[PDB]
Amino acid sequence: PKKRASNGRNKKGRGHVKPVRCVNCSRSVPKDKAIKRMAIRNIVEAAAIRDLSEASVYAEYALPKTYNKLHYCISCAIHARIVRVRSRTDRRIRAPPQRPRF
Amino acid sequence: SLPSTFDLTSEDAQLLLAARVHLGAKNVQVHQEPYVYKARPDGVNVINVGKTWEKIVLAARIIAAIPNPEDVVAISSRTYGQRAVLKYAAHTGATPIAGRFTPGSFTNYITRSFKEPRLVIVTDPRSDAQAIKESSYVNIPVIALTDLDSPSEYVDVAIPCNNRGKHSIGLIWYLLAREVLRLRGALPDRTQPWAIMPDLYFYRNPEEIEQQTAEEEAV
Amino acid sequence: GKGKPRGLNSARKLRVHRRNNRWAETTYKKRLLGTAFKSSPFGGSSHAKGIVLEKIGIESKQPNSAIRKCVRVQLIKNGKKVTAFVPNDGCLNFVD
Amino acid sequence: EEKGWVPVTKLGRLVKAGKISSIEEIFLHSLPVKEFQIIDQLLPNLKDEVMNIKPVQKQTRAGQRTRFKAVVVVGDSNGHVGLGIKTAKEVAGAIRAGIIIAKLSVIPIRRGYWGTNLGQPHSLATKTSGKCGSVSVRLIPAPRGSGIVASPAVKKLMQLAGVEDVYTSSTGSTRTLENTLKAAFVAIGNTYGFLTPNLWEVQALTPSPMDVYADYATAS
Amino acid sequence: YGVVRYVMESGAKGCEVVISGKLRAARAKSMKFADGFLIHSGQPVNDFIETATRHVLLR
Amino acid sequence: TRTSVLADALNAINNAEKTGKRQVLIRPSSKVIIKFLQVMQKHGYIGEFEYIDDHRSGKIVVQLNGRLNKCGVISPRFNVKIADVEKWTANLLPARQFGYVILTTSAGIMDHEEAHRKHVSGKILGFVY
Amino acid sequence: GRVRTKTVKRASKALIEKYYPKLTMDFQTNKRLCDEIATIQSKRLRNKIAGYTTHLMKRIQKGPVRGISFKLQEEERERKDQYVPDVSALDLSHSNDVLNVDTQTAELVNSLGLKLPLSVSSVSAVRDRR
Amino acid sequence: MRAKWRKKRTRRLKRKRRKVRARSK
Amino acid sequence: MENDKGQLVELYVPRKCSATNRIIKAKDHSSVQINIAQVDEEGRAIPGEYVTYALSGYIRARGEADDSLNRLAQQDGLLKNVWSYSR
RNA sequence: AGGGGAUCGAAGAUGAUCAGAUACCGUCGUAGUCUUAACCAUAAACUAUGCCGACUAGGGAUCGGGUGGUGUUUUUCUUAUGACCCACUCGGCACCUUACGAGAAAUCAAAGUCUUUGGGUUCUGGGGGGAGUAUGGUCGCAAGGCUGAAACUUAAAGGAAUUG
RNA sequence: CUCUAACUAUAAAAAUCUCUCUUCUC
Ligand SMILES: [Mg+2]
Ligand SMILES: [Mg+2]
Ligand SMILES: [Mg+2]
Ligand SMILES: [Mg+2]
Ligand SMILES: [Mg+2]
Ligand SMILES: [Mg+2]
Ligand SMILES: [Mg+2]
Ligand SMILES: [Mg+2]
Ligand SMILES: [Mg+2]
Ligand SMILES: [Mg+2]
Ligand SMILES: [Mg+2]
Ligand SMILES: [Mg+2]
Ligand SMILES: [Mg+2]
Ligand SMILES: [Mg+2]
Ligand SMILES: [Mg+2]
Ligand SMILES: [Mg+2]
Ligand SMILES: [Zn+2]
Repeated sequence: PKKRASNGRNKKGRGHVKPVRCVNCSRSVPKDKAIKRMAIRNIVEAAAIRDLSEASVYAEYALPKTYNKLHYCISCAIHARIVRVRSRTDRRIRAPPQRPRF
Repeated sequence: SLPSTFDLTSEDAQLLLAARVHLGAKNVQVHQEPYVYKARPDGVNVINVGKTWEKIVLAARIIAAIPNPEDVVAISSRTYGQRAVLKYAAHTGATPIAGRFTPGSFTNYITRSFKEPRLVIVTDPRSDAQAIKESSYVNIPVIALTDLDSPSEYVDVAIPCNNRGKHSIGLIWYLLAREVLRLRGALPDRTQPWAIMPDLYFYRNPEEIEQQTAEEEAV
Repeated sequence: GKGKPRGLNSARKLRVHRRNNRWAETTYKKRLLGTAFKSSPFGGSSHAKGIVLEKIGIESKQPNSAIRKCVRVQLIKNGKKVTAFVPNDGCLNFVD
Repeated sequence: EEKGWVPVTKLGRLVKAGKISSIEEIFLHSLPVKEFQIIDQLLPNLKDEVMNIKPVQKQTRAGQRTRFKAVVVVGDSNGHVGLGIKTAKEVAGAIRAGIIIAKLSVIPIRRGYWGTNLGQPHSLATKTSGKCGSVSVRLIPAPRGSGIVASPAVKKLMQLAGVEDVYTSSTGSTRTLENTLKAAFVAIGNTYGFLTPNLWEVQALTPSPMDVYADYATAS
Repeated sequence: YGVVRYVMESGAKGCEVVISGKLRAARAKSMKFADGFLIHSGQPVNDFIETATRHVLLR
Repeated sequence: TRTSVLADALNAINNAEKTGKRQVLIRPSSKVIIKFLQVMQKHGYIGEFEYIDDHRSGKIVVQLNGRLNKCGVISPRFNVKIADVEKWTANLLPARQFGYVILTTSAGIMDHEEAHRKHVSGKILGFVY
Repeated sequence: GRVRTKTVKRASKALIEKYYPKLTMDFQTNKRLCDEIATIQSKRLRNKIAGYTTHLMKRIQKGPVRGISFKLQEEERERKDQYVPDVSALDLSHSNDVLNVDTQTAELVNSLGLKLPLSVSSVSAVRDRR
Repeated sequence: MRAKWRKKRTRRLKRKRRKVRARSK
Repeated sequence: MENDKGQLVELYVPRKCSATNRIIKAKDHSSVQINIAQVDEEGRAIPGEYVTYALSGYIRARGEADDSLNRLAQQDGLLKNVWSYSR
């Protein structure tokens, strides 16, 4: 039976979209079904912020960030903890998991 | 029909305006309510206060027709209109239900809180949906203080007013109790303002009750 | 409204649609193809005589463990050979 | 036998005081009945018949925990029926609670005439129908003395109703007795849900019995 | 059930009966009848609830 | 494409009755709809309707009073011999004591009882009860 | 793993709600009170009951807590509830006997056939971006 | 079995039968 | 409904919804019957004398119970211009 | 068939894992992938929901267009645009709530207006397997496509959901 | 009754299983 009225794809009116490859397993998966996670992080983590600050010319050098949109597979997404199985009445909710920190 | 003594007296309309009953309905609207009038450019629809007062007097007429006082049961789950309900049940011989309304309080006959009334008054349909469903299951009228955004399912005569301010709910309960008492005849004539005060039905935060006690115990 | 036409002048397609659908049944298909006369051991025949060729017993299925006493008979009307069942308890010896 | 029946409902209190005389007052104002003793008081001669006892099992880690579903039909053969369906551990308790529910769920029916009216109504008033699960039951009026043309369970339901002549037609998996009896119950209770030309004039809305006699309730 | 009814009629705060054996069937089975509440742990099991075991011979 | 306009009218009536309303707006408003609603008025299953001239096939506003429970067209207007009238009444109407198979005769659009009184029969239009 | 199951908690709650004036802060005095005013069968349960009663008494002394209630606390709540300010919070006692309304509710007052002291002010229909 | 592989085995049987017929056509 | 002698044989004539003219089922456990007290000259609710409106469960579930009661009370001279017949 | 020939990669070549591994992991790797002509006509070609038409219920948003605002920033002194804001409307992919309707239910705002059965119309199915097989046509260079049974066998196969 | 900030980062191997199923009626 229909486990998902949206069929998971989130297409509803296109017929075909261009597939994208998985970052981990390189699975040719449609760009809308594939789970996209925007990893924006610090090029140097808090483990070395003090060290870099002390040992860098250009006082108050604003260190750069690194941005990458990761196109996960879906088997990979289940396995790499990116996305989790949910209750059948909980699958309804599409809002992200409530702002991890404020 | 009703004698012209039951028209919107100037002081009562002044009180209704002061408590900001009209000022806020919603930035949205549901077509179950043609109680709206002149949607304000601030996107906050105005409520026709005359219609609200007509609804109030109609609800008072419905309540006064009940032969035995304590089959009028008044519900309030949300904080803003808790105290007022209690105060209402103090003056009119009604039965209050404040805070949590235990489910099965109308259908289940084995609960020690099982009340079988002939009328239910609800401070907000969206918050007291459980009371409304319970009234549905046992053929009970629901006089709900509906706003221009609250749902009107299983809701009989609906006083249109505000639900996002304590002033509006407190004064609405005041007017309802006052007109019920006038209809019954305990209050002799319906012109004197019934000296007790609208602020008696207003909400009281525990923080401000502590502050008031501290100001009272300073001397 | 429904799949079938409804107009007052649509008798033709209704009739031919029913006539094409009737082949979906098994009884109607057997009756019209007349497979009973051509293929079955008897052509529309309730009974038929035959000659006993040999005297066999056939094992039953899983849930039932026994050997039912049968008999191979060649039909005389056309020459086909079919196995048949000797019904009752001590009737196998009766038929030689 | 031993029966006190302290009334816990205002309707029960009024009935015990003897203030409601006929069950028509209960049915008219759509009053909610929660005490089976009210129905016992109003209809002294409610016969029954256990339509079916069905073993229903739940698969737990240890064995199969089995209960019994009783399908009881209660009525007086004079235009009053009720259909209780209960599940319980012991079969006798299942039947007791089933008749108990059936008495709680009594309902009135509108017997009519197939053709011209000569004596008391012998059949239903109009065609009616109900549907529970996939079972849809269609009750159709029949001429006088035509019997009850229905399956044995539905036939017993009509006999408990008082309908003497009626045609029936059932579609679906009418095998399942609870679904068939529930569909027939829906139809026969829908018989009073059909507006008919002889039922067009408006009435005066006589005040509710618990409004005029509210004082005798509310045990003080 | 008559025994349980009589016992609870006597003023007991709970009765229970286990009938185990070949109840109208070749396979063994145990029927449990109870009413009230029966405790099971602590000498309340000795102070209040009293038990009795018997064998009955049938054909 | 609107094929049977009377079907649309009666479907709108049924939808606006089941929801409990007291009015319907039927758009195309032919003769046959007018005669159908006039018969319903004569027998009371309808209230006080109204024709709104458009110069464009007109429209109709129908007032109800909840007395009706179902209209409905027999979309293929079957030729109904005077012998088959009882057959249609049995198959369509819920009881013999009431209900009316509205059918179109050479003497106009009439309820089945009136047609049987004139001893004339024609094609069948619909049914009301 | 000391959690003080149903019996001790309910018994201590009833003890407080029926005997608050007699209860004290001290464990031993409340233990003797538990002996005299309640028939606890054993003595370990008596000690647990007195201990939780003392804990609940200390919590009450710190302030008002949910669940339990008694005559003194309910009377104080009712007295605080009966508070009504002699000064008026309505009828334009503030803002120099002037209420601020926009045009629309002013037309409401006008069309109602009533003459109230108003003060028109546009509501600047431009909405905040939030 | 999957319908896919039953179909493929049928196709291979048709392969053998087609080459046999072609050799003897 | 009526026997040829003219004696009633119906068990009871059911009430009908005062807003939609639809009958009220015996087990329609959502329908309500509102009572509105008559008012004399000085605003004293005369006891035991009132006007009753039977609202069906259907309109209540739909969400039009209050609107129907508004119109019905306006028709019988209870509320002044609370309901406009033209939306 | 002609052109190209980077990547990735049916076959193949191996190196591993294993009891076996000519499978999954790895490294190379033809045909193919990319194209100009000519074929092929099949996909879980799926919304597993035929098309046209009417009506039925509340809530927001979104895309294209159009109306009005004594609206806001825009700047070219003012204005005209544009871009927003508010209200409305038409059309589209959609979505949330609910049953007062429908369903065996999962669920559907259509899968509603269906035993209270008829708006027009096309195609398809009649238990499972044999079987989308054989045969006979027909299309194709080939692959294969379209059409498409029976003999016989079987009491089930299957759908949704509940507890383990 | 006014509000968009923090974060990473695991995939070795594991094939198969001979019984037998039993009534709910006050
Ligand atoms: Mg699955
Ligand atoms: Mg997804
Ligand atoms: Mg499209
Ligand atoms: Mg214990
Ligand atoms: Mg222990
Ligand atoms: Mg090439
Ligand atoms: Mg290889
Ligand atoms: Mg190898
Ligand atoms: Mg590889
Ligand atoms: Mg490579
Ligand atoms: Mg295909
Ligand atoms: Mg398909
Ligand atoms: Mg088949
Ligand atoms: Mg197949
Ligand atoms: Mg061929
Ligand atoms: Mg399944
Ligand atoms: Zn992947």
